[PDB]
Amino acid sequence: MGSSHHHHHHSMPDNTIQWDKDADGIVTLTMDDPSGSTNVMNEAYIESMGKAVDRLVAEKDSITGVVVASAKKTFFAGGDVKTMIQARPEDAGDVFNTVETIKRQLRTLETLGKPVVAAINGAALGGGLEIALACHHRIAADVKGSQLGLPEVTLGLLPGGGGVTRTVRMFGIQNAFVSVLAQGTRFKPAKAKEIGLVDELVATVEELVPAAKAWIKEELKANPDGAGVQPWDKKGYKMPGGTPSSPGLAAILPSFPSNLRKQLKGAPMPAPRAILAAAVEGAQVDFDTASRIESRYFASLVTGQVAKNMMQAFFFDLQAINAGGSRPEGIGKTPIKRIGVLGAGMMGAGIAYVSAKAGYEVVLKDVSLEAAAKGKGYSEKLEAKALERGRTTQERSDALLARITPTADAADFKGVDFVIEAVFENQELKHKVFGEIEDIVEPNAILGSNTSTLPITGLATGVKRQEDFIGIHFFSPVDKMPLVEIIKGEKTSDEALARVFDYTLAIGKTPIVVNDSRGFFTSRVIGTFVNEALAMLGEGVEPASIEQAGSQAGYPAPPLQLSDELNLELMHKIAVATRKGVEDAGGTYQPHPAEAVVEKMIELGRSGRLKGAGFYEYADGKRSGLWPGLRETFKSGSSQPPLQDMIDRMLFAEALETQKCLDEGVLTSTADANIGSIMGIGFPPWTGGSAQFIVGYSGPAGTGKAAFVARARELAAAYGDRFLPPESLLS
Amino acid sequence: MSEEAFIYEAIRTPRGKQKNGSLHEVKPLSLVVGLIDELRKRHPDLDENLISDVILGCVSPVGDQGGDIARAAVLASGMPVTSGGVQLNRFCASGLEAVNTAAQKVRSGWDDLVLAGGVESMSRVPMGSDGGAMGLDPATNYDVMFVPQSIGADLIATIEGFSREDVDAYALRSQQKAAEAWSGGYFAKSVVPVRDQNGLLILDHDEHMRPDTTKEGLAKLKPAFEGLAALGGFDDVALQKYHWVEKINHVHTGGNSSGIVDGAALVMIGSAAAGKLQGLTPRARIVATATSGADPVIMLTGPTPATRKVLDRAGLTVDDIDLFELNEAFASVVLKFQKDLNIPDEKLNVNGGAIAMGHPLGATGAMILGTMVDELERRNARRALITLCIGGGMGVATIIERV
Amino acid sequence: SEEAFIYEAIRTPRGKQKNGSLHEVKPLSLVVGLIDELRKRHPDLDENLISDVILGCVSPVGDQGGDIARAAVLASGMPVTSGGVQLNRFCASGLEAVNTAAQKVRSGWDDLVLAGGVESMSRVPMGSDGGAMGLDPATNYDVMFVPQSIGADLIATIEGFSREDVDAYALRSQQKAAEAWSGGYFAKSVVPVRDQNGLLILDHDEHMRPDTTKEGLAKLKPAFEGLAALGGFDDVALQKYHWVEKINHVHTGGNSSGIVDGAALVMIGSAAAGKLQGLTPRARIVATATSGADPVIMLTGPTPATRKVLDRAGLTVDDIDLFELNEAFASVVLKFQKDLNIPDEKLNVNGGAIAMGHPLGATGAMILGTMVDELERRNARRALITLCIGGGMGVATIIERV
Ligand SMILES: CC(C)(COP(=O)(O)OP(=O)(O)OC[C@H]1O[C@@H](n2cnc3c(N)ncnc32)[C@H](O)[C@@H]1OP(=O)(O)O)[C@@H](O)C(=O)NCCC(=O)NCCS
Ligand SMILES: Nc1ncnc2c1ncn2[C@@H]1O[C@H](COP(=O)(O)OP(=O)(O)O)[C@@H](O)[C@H]1O
Repeated sequence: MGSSHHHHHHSMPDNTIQWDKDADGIVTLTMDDPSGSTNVMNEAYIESMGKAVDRLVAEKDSITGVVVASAKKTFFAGGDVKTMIQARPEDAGDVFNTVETIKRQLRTLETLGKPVVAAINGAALGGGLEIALACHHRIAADVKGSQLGLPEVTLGLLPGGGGVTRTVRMFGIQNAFVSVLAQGTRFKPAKAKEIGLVDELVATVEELVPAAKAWIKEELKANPDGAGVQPWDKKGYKMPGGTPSSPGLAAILPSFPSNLRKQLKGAPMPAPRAILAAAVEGAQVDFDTASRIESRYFASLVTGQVAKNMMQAFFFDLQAINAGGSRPEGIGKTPIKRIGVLGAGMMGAGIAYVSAKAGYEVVLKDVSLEAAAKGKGYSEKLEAKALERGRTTQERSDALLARITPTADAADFKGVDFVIEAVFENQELKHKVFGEIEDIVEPNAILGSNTSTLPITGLATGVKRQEDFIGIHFFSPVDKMPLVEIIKGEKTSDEALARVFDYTLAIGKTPIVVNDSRGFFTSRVIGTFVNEALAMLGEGVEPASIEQAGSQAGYPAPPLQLSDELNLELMHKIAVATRKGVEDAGGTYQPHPAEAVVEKMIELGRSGRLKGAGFYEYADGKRSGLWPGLRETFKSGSSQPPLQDMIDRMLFAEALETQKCLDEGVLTSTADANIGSIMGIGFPPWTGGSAQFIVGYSGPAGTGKAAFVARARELAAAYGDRFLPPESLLS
Repeated sequence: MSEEAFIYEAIRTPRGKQKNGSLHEVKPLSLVVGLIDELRKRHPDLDENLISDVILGCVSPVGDQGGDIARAAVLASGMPVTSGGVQLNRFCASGLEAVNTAAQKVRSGWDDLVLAGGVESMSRVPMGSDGGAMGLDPATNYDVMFVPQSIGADLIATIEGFSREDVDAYALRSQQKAAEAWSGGYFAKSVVPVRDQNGLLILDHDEHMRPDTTKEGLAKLKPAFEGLAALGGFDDVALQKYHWVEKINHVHTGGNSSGIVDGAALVMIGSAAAGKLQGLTPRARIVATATSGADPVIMLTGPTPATRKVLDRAGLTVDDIDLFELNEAFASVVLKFQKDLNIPDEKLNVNGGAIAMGHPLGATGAMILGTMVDELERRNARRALITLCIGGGMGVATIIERV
Repeated sequence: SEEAFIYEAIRTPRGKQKNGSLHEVKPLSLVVGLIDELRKRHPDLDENLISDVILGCVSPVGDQGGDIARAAVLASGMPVTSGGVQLNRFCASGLEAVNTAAQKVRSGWDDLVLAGGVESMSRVPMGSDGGAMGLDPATNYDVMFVPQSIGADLIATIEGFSREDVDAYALRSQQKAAEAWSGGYFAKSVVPVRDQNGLLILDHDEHMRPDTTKEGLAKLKPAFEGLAALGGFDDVALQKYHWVEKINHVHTGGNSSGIVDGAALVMIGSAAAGKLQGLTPRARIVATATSGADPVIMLTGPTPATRKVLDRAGLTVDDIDLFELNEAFASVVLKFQKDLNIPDEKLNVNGGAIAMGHPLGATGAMILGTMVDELERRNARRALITLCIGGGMGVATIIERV
């Protein structure tokens, strides 16, 4: 019951830890869960470690030291997400108890009076690294793929197995938060050693346990009084950077929550502020008290909705995509020898960069050599910055740029087995451009288009082999944007799908697979977002408020700023297209209230950044404040709706539009909807995606699909019938 | 509401500057004891056993200023052991709050004679030395949307449309009226020179004053870059609430903000019977007091609702008030207040303010109250209103009438 | 003129110093907890009518610095017009808060006021705030500074209170506190503390040792070897009390107030203010007094403060049903009782700070609220609440059941 290492104290799971005691009294605990390829903090770990730690205490008179090891390819994968996602508010008590039990075990380990060395053979992430932090020394095998870090914030959680408490005692508040906790960054073993998260490195996994045992042997001989005692467990302990009561830190401490608020832009992500609160509060008290505080903040997040959203998207949905859920079934591999890129604008240039960086030969063709060269210059500028930041060697940078060959001659697409076209949004131009190339390239070459709206089926008719024609949709700026939206046209074969899917993984990006449709998934949905913002401007809402609503919603960039980056002339002809579609079928088009605003800005010669003037003023290649004339033009200030109403209009427009895309079979999985919306069009991470938003909405109305529908109907009553939920959400 | 409350004496020390200040060598307790001994000098026959409390404002009651400095003063000055001693903190208004609380204790009929006022040695005990949750506690700091004082002041300027020249014009005007008040002998009877254990002069004037300030000199100054403001985030935090505002105009400098200074003030407050029994002449009557407030983010909007509330309870209007006294924490605060209530210039901070003379946090309230008592007497005017902007968005206002 | 009425008086349970339940809880959270309880009891209360929040706090530094009262107002989402002021009158701060609130109400310039205190002694130990009386040599010499436990022992010596006498009072405090708890006396007024998830942190007065015996109390060692008394202070005291040859050190951990964490809140207003919020008055503040005595003996301030408040109200000891004096030290209570001839069965009838602890800035409000309850339970008319104070101060209040 009390102070027990076990979950239960009244009247069973499998054993996951192997016990080995040397002739020298060194105990090796080898973690090997026989129910997965990975070691997680499940009920079996908890009982298994409970038993082992009891045995450690019982046999203390013959144990000289401990080594914590793993028998898997990875060290420890962290908390059990399958259990954590299920935790409701009434489960706060159980969650609190679980995490307190886990830490009670680690605390015994840490305060055993003997050295404990973590032998890190592979990935130690979250709960995994927390086990290692409970040890007095960390040795990691400098192996391929090995990562170390505390990424629980990326799942809307916190390091509740001691991570916060221990990194704060190790590095102090500021460094622990900035370097480790706030962003939950994964580190390579060498980087992990650099920041003090790991103590020393070995070349191979086989060296670990011997080196660990060697360290214990030496530590007991060289440091008998302080062996197995963490720095914070000594009388003279002083926290790096000081405690909150210390003058130096006290002077800057008030600015931590403001700096975070600034970074988060006022978005409703609870996890980072919980981490900060736990860090500071922990630092104010003794270790054990600090640890218990950590548990309360953890239970707070786990039983909240955002953690559920983020866990769903960034664990379950992402895993589903990475395992080939949208990839066709029995299709083999086809390695790509030579990529050909049509167009040297920001898109083509970016595509040529990410392909070259992945290791492919790239032929970059434009209409002139001068053009193709400036396209390559885009990659040169990225390498200049990468060399200055010291993130690459000169030799490897030279090879990257040497893989890119700028040309104006169509004959230089000889031997090309993978075409990515990135020319102007125009069907006949795209037909012509492919025409000039389809016979010069390899007979089995993929013919890929980076179109934003135009249906792939239509573009395909411009080629001989339509089976190999496919949409390969990138996002600006290509070097930063992680999504590729792959679009299946009617004639597109399953093999073509797979081949592009593979390419997407090969360049280190995330693929979604979409069925052909005007505006596809991403462009169509982002449209509804910026259209809502423009409508508010026309209704008379202050532009400053509109931008604030966008940022406080959680978008990476505010919507008028975004509206400048997408051209206003592209938005115009997207609307012209949709109008023509309806009007040709003999119907009547209902223009979005935003269209009048787009047309108004075009008429004023303020069509966006590319033309030097949009909603913002642009001087010398820099954006510089909103255009003052905006207020007189739209009578800004005459409409003053709740900020939350503005936020909700933007988020709801996209969420609703996403459901339509699911209804029409444009998307085939919610996983694709969520990750595609997050990585493609910057839909706020806290929502877990445009689809997850529907089922995980929280507000005044409550939580869930029902509460979403209520709020949707509330918005429709106030702002227009476009917020009425489609029949597929009702009863 | 029974017993009327009267001001019999209101004195203060000169204000010592923050850097190479004359008062840096003087313990805050000594600043208070000095003023107690002045009262003793002025009424050598006062029976001190009638004094039931000493109430002192102090914003940083730590170190030299901790352990109930009021009781320290009572005991260290040899006052009767029956004479109380209580420290209080309502940030910038603490000094007026002491006086107000003192007056309220007299009105209840349970106290007869009270010393009230405040003390702050900002050169020895800097602002923020005491810590506090809404600043130093992340969960609270997030939930209260904490922002430093200067940022609020700049936001005010931005919203109301006060320019850098506007705020500096007020700054210049404060220096001029302070210098004129000193020249005219307005402060002769009430500023008590500070002296050592040997009677040697330490300071006899408000040394923060810059009487030769010019338009051009002020224009050359840099916007506030010391303390909390220099650190990141606060603009953005402010604009997240005030989302219709695109950019904060940073107009406030060290020449148009109040000065960091050392000082103390003492007011003697009692009932009519209390004054009569001791041969004390009433100088003013406390007509009404009010505590109100506004948004904590913009922070310094508190004086307007506080003033409206005290005017209302006393059954008075702006027209009935001969002198308005508002603490000069930041220029824009005064202009905003003047704009809200249409206060005529000739009535506002007529002897200059904290920009010229300094703002010793806990004592300022009592200092500017005493300033108004002297001016009412000097001008032969009837009513003064005294008010302060407060951290956390609070406001306090008091009305006095000359007797 | 205006009368001051008590409408609500609540407190937290008290958390002990060593391995205490409240050690993990910020003092601000303690106050916010109680504000949410008042809101729960009166969901339809117009909070715009609350003009001030007055909190006693003896160590206003760190977690307790920066006008904790204003912090409570804002953090609890109370109206921005609701004030917030911290005060410090040492041990009596909690009662001084209630008194000041009553006086503001009577003055006519405040309508409805929240008053109380908070002290988290396990997070902010006493003496944390510094102070001249102790830390400045010139004024330390002047006032003849002496830790209060020495004054407590000096009283015992002068009055001829023996170690057994002092321990006998302690036992009775423990017994009376246990009976109050198990009698359900504190059910309505003690508000359990809970975390951000609703989980229970503390629901009872941890410091209590209800199984205390006279034999166990006799085993304890004098506090004269504890923390506060280093060296010199006996000789300083005896320099003033020159006819006393030797101080008999009788006080121990068992017969002195417990060092604890806690908070208390009281709602005070005019009849008119209560009427339009639909609140029922529980008691009326009859009178208040500040007085004092010698700062060296330090702890005899309750007597003249009590005499003064009785005189003000036009009452005598015979008119008072219940006397409540903070149990800082057993001898202080025995001295008070002797001086005013207070009958036993009227004095600290639900136990005190020896059993339940003395969270400095909150205690005055806690024992005030304790009396409001006993008056209502016993159906009695009058209670007198008083506390001894550092520096030789005394504060007393008389309340009347309405
Ligand atoms: C540890 C990791 C790098 C290993 O990658 P890998 O070698 O490719 O192995 P996989 O990702 O295919 O995982 C294999 C299995 O382990 C499971 N698993 C991995 N980490 C898990 C966790 N934290 N909780 C629950 N299950 C987990 C997967 O669900 C999968 O189960 P299944 O195949 O039975 O469905 C990877 O699983 C990972 O990143 N996990 C998440 C780590 C994390 O961020 N958690 C800590 C913060 S909460
Ligand atoms: N020029 C202005 N002056 C004063 N207030 C303004 C101005 N422009 C907008 N506002 C404020 O915008 C607010 C509407 O949004 P807000 O209430 O902040 O959103 P929410 O209801 O989500 O908190 C109004 O309360 C109004 O005070």
